Amino acid sequence: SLQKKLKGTEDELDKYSEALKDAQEKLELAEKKATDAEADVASLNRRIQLVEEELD
Amino acid sequence: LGFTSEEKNSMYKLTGAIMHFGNMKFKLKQREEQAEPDGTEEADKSAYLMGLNSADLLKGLCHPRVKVGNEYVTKGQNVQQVIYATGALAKAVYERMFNWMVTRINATLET
Amino acid sequence: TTALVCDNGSGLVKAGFAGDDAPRAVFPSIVGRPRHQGVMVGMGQKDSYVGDEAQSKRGILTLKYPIEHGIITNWDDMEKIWHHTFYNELRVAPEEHPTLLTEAPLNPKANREKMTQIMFETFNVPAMYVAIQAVLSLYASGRTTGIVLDSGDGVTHNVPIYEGYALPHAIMRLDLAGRDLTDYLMKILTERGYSFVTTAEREIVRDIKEKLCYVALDFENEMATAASSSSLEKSYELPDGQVITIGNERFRCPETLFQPSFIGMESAGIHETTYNSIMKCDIDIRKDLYANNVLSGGTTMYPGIADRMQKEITALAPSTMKIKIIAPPERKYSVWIGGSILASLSTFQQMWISKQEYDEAGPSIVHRKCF
Ligand SMILES: Nc1ncnc2c1ncn2[C@@H]1O[C@H](COP(=O)(O)OP(=O)(O)O)[C@@H](O)[C@H]1O
Repeated sequence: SLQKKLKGTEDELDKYSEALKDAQEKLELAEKKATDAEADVASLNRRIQLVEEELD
Repeated sequence: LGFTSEEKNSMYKLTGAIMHFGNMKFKLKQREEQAEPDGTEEADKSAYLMGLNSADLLKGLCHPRVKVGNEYVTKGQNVQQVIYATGALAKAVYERMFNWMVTRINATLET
Repeated sequence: TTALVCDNGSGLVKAGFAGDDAPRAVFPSIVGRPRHQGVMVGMGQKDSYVGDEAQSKRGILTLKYPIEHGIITNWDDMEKIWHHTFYNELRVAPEEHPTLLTEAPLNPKANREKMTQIMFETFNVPAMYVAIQAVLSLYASGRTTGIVLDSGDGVTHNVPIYEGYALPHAIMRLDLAGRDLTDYLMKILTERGYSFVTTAEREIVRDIKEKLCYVALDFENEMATAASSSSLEKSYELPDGQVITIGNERFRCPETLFQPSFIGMESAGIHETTYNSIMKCDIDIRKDLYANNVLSGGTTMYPGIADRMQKEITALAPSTMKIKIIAPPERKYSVWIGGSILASLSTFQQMWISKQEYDEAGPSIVHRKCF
């Protein structure tokens, strides 16, 4: 009689696995984006200090 | 030829089962290297044709049992392994039906 | 012709033919001798029982293991074991079959040399080869890199391999295994009154261990759970009757693998020798090694040991790497499976030690590039 319990557990497990996969996908995406944006801002900031000493 | 209509019917349905083997779909598990089926409909219909249970055939494909001395232990499979096994099973059943058809032909011819 | 694959191990002999999916002869590596007098004349009883027969006659014999920690200590007993394996379980003539033997890393050299000498002089095989257990485990696992942790019954060892190259300076070997876990369980089972002292009650305790023990994912929380509840307490029925009830020592036994101080050893757990082997390897293969951490051998068969190992190694390694632990269901036979694969490889048929090579170069020919 516990087979329905087993099947329901399998279903919620599958749902949670899909959820985890989607969350990992969004995580790696946003992390690549944040790292790239930080690279750009650091580069251009150093460039700003260089053009500032240039102006000086 | 000497063989009945039911036998031609079984031949045709067996070939259709071989055809149904190809569309099976397997995925890796959650955080492991084990294969598990996601699509079950073609599995159900191929079992209903072949004369087996669908859950039982899926279990026999994902988890073979091998004999170690006097005990049986379950072997693990991934997607590539289960696909190679499916292909070999189909080739085997086809060639088997073919050889037996030739035996039936020779029995009809036999004097 | 076909080659035999005899995975001697230490506490379980596994033999078969090269090219099969599993061994066809798995029996304990014990030799028993009767300890009582024997009164019935005409019984014509033997003087020493080998293998699975000794486990039937347990109550009458003294069971001795001829292999302590990988190392063979009783050469006459081991020769009896091999004779039984060749003639009674497999039923083959060893003078027609090459034989592939296995050994653990970092054993004495006389072990391997005397093994070769026996296999050529006594059993008269045409060729032979001694292989390392971890390499064969990696063959059977389908990998070509990865750090393998082969916990048998005598020894535990890590052997990191990358692209088929083994890094010998990073090989670790620990002398804690299933036999020490059995002794620790015999010892801590006395807290509830059960006493197992005979050399044949050790087999009963080994059965209890196999059937009831498991690894806790967190040790203090399971300690508290057992102190409060009784939901983890299970029962077992001896060969005599009189069921015994096992409480929190279901998970205190295999916890010795992660806390070798329980049995008074100095060393560190398996989770920490694995990580130390990693950190002793190079810097640019550590990511692959973290991702390909392979388990094999009987002492890795506890429930929850993979999850525990992953939790520990994950807490040890840097937070930016995917740590993955490969634990097949046919772990216990991985060394034998890999040995069969290797001996069937057509490329391997030139790595055997032929009999003429031995006759001309002595038993020292074993440590050559066939090492
Ligand atoms: N399911 C299990 N759980 C825990 N320990 C086990 C299990 N199965 C076997 N063992 C232990 O494994 C040991 C045998 O390991 P094995 O792979 O045979 O090594 P070897 O071949 O070198 O003896 C035995 O001492 C036994 O206690």
